[PDB]
Amino acid sequence: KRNVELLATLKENLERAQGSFFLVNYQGLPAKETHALRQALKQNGARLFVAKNTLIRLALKELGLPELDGLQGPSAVVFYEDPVAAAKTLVQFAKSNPKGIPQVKSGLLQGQILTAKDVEALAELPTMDE
Amino acid sequence: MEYRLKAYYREGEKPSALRRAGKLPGVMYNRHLNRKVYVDLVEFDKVFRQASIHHVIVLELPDGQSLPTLVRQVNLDKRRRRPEHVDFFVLSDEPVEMYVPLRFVGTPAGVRAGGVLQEIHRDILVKVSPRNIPEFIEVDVSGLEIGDSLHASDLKLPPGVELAVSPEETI
Amino acid sequence: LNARRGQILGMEPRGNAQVIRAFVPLAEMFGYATDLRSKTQGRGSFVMFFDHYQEVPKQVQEKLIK
Amino acid sequence: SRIGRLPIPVPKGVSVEVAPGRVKVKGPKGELEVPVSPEMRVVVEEGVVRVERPSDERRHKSLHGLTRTLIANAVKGVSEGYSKELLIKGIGYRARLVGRALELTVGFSHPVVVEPPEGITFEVPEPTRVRVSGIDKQKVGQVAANIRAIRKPSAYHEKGIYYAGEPVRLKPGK
Amino acid sequence: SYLIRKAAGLEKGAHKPGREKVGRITWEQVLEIAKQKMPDLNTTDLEAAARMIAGSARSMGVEVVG
Amino acid sequence: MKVRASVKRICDKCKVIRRHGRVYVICENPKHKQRQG
Amino acid sequence: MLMPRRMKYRKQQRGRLKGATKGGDYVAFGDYGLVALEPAWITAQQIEAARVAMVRHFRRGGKIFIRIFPDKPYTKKPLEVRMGKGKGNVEGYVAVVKPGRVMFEVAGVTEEQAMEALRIAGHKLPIKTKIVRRDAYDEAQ
RNA sequence: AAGUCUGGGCUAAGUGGUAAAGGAUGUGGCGCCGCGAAGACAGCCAGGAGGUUGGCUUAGAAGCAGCCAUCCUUUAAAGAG
Ligand SMILES: [Mg+2]
Ligand SMILES: [Mg+2]
Ligand SMILES: [Mg+2]
Ligand SMILES: [Mg+2]
Ligand SMILES: [Mg+2]
Ligand SMILES: [Mg+2]
Ligand SMILES: [Mg+2]
Ligand SMILES: [Mg+2]
Ligand SMILES: [Mg+2]
Ligand SMILES: [Mg+2]
Ligand SMILES: [Mg+2]
Ligand SMILES: [Mg+2]
Ligand SMILES: [Mg+2]
Ligand SMILES: [Mg+2]
Ligand SMILES: [Mg+2]
Ligand SMILES: [Mg+2]
Ligand SMILES: [Zn+2]
Repeated sequence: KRNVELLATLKENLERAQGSFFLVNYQGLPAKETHALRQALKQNGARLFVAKNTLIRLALKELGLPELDGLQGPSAVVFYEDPVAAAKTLVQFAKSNPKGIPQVKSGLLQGQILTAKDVEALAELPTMDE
Repeated sequence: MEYRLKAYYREGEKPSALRRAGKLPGVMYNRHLNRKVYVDLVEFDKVFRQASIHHVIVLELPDGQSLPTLVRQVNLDKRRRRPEHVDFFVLSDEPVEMYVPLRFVGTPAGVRAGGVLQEIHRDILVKVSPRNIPEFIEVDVSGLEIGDSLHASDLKLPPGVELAVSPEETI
Repeated sequence: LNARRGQILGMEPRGNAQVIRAFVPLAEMFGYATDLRSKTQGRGSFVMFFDHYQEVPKQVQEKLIK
Repeated sequence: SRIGRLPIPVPKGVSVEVAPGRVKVKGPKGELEVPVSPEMRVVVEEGVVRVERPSDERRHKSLHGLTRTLIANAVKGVSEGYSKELLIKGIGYRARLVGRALELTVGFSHPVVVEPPEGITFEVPEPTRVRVSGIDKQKVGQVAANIRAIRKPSAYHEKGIYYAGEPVRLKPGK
Repeated sequence: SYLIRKAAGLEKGAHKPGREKVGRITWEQVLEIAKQKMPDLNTTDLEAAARMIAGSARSMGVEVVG
Repeated sequence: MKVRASVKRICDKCKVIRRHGRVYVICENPKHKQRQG
Repeated sequence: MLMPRRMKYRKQQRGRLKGATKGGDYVAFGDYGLVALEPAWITAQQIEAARVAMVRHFRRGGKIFIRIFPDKPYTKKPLEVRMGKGKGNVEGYVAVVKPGRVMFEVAGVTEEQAMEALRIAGHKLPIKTKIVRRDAYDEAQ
């Protein structure tokens, strides 16, 4: 009860490797536009971290049971969580927030972000890479 | 590995009465004792379906006592396919004849071709001391066409053990 | 008959029995002599007369070029 | 998993009055009485009607779901109202309004004329779409059905009266 | 996988792949194939890109020498 | 309508219904309709 | 279909179907069984009808055990004759089966396959049956 | 002739008040697994994509005629269907 917990550790392990893991609503795109953001947040940082896409249920257990502020930006709605500090992001949120706010109607909008450890904000996070 | 099962005493209670009330009449014995008992049917089944006549069941008697036993015999009601009575053999330190599982550590060359490996022995009879009772007995089965086979004479036989069958016996 | 690049034209009863018409390319009609006896158990027949030529699909039209 | 316990929104301004074994739902578009088991409690709360049942026995569960929907349908009925659209398909087939009445030409010798029951309005926006509309939902569903039966969709051709959104499934002719 | 024909001893596969081998290739000769069609695929590796060609290997009947 | 003593689902779209004291199978596919009898 | 290679006697008294099985009441070979729920004379043709159905469902694969044998000769007088003038002629062989008897067993075959195949086999038999799987209880026997 | 007697329960067929293999979301009651507030089951808004028409075949069979093979990839996920 269940293999949802060999996924709690995944996003607890690879969230225990950050301080600036931001979160966005990665859904509405096809499979072309999927590998878009995917290889382009893999090419705007290090490693292979765009988002990890994992349950809003589990990810709020991880952000709660590792203290990490409880990134209460907006856990509701589709949530993929752009692990921006498992890469090397900075103004690479521009490399995302613009490539999404280009292809299709509102491609990959954001909702949560921790700045080093302190909470960022909504549109104060799209403007934090402009 | 070792299982517990609560057991109770009976005297004059009719088996059909016991059996009616979810209890399995039965008996425990060994060279030293012989006692009429009964265990709860559903509790026993849970256990026996793991134990079988292989592993040691231990009986928590009402008096506090705790006998380490093997199942020796289970009578079925032919018509209904259900246990009507059990024979519990109370283990001491003396050697004891018993049945020990065979696990066929391997995959067949005769199967995977166009075959079906009937394994005639799920286990094997074995003289052994109760403090030395195995779980497995391992069987090498790399090569076995349709149809070659082995005869238990070619069995690993742990320390403590002693085949209790004619080694001309097919497995 | 549609496995031999054929186009059905129609079917009418006969001696009961029953007949079928189709435009099958001759180039797919060798086996049909025996292939017919094989499906109707030596009870069906055929006739075969030329009608017209036409442009084969470009798959053979550029494969027969060899 | 439940329809009986679902609360029924009630628009400003439709009025649900309750009596024994009947609820009267009145709204902008008219009124309907809704018969109801003597065994369910219909409950009027604020801008909402609930239905309650006195047990978890089978017959009661059944009437529950049924009863809320019966009322929910009357509620919708007198505000939004209901309609259904039939599409007429096929080369010679056309619909027309003759006064209040609907005339179907659908390949018979005669034409078929259909009078609307009281509480039912027919529209023909084009000659190949008919629209049945009214407050009573099952009445609408029924008139719509009746109409369709005059010339049911063919099995082999896109031909006959069709429910809007009814898929055209066809088998091969010959 | 057009290229795998000009490197194993084959014009066609092996009829029933798996048990029957009609040619072979090494762990280095799967990586070279993994090279030419590496700008085509998806993953941008060579330990990943080659297991895609170590699988079009039994998609015909050629073992990969290891 | 098939009418038999054995009415069964014939395919995963088939549906066993009971109306007015009789068991029917009902389905997308009209061949699958059955009534017991 | 089965019958004795030879009999010490050609014809035999009908006898009686009382009782649960004398024996054969537990699985002894395969993994799955089919047990009789009622007493009956199962006939050689019936048994084979069951055998064959099983083999067809396995597409030759698997192993099947038949644990009853038709050793009892079934007699019948010619059509339309009267009573008397002696016992009729042997017209075939049956196996006497009483409830609890395991009649067939299957081995080396998936659980779904033993299931269907035993189900079907049943349908060829003129009695109620239940399918069973090997247990502790059979190994204890 | 004598209880429209008392208490618990079931049945909705007039079963009771004519029968079998067999069939069945009839009903009520047990038992045992599986999933579930780390959000299940039911609906519904996404996505279900790459190497790739997989190879061999056939006139063309490109996930889906048919023999075979059934690996890996980016993945939350996606069958050489
Ligand atoms: Mg059992
Ligand atoms: Mg039991
Ligand atoms: Mg209404
Ligand atoms: Mg009608
Ligand atoms: Mg349906
Ligand atoms: Mg007699
Ligand atoms: Mg015996
Ligand atoms: Mg007979
Ligand atoms: Mg004679
Ligand atoms: Mg006779
Ligand atoms: Mg039967
Ligand atoms: Mg009187
Ligand atoms: Mg009374
Ligand atoms: Mg009656
Ligand atoms: Mg009657
Ligand atoms: Mg029942
Ligand atoms: Zn169906």
